[PDB]
Amino acid sequence: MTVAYIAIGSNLASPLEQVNAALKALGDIPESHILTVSSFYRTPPLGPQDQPDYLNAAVALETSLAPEELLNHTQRIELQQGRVRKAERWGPRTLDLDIMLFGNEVINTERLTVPHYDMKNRGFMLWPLFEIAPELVFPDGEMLRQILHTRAFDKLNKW
Ligand SMILES: Nc1ncnc2c1ncn2[C@@H]1O[C@H](COP(=O)(O)CP(=O)(O)OP(=O)(O)O)[C@@H](O)[C@H]1O
Ligand SMILES: Nc1nc2nc(SCc3ccc(F)cc3)[nH]c2c(=O)[nH]1
Ligand SMILES: [Ca+2]
Ligand SMILES: [Ca+2]
Ligand SMILES: [Cl-]
Ligand SMILES: [Cl-]
Ligand code: NA
Ligand code: NA
Repeated sequence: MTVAYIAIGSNLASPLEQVNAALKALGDIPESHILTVSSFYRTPPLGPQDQPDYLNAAVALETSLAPEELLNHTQRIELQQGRVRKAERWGPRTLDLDIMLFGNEVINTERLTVPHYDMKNRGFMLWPLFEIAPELVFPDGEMLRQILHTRAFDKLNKW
């Protein structure tokens, strides 16, 4: 068993309803238990800005699944919640489930790259992560508290 940390995002189709449904669905992942859920946060879109604000959260998920098996399940949940791929890079979506961390694992497979490649630059990932895991240390030894103390991230407001 290991603890995975998953980022949640939604900016379409009633984000509060999409995230609450995703949390129920994450509890149905086999060989896995939710440990902790962050507050929900209403965040301005990074990347393309011509889209609605996001509801962002994070979840701690204790699992004995393999990393890619966990990825199968989060992809499934997205697809089952009406996630449709458009050609636009970084367009709006009903649900996004990003594996931020999988224990202390460092993975760069075809389908899966962990830690999430850009999470240490995203307040919408790190603030909810700190709320559920203040003592977190990344695979490379960097402390989550230290990143947030040192680096400028806009203030996050709750939903
Ligand atoms: N840590 C991870 N969590 C989830 N998917 C990941 C992943 N690392 C790689 N992937 C791969 O990422 C592919 C594209 O996912 P998308 O959701 O469209 C990117 P996004 O989440 O919009 O951008 P971002 O990764 O910059 O946040 C997935 O099909 C999956 O194979
Ligand atoms: N607030 C908010 N904005 C979001 N933009 C995306 S697309 C990826 C992306 C692209 C460039 C960048 F610099 C940061 C994130 N996903 C988001 C999310 O979950 N929340
Ligand atoms: Ca994402
Ligand atoms: Ca994603
Ligand atoms: Cl899309
Ligand atoms: Cl979508
Ligand atoms: Na479960
Ligand atoms: Na656009």
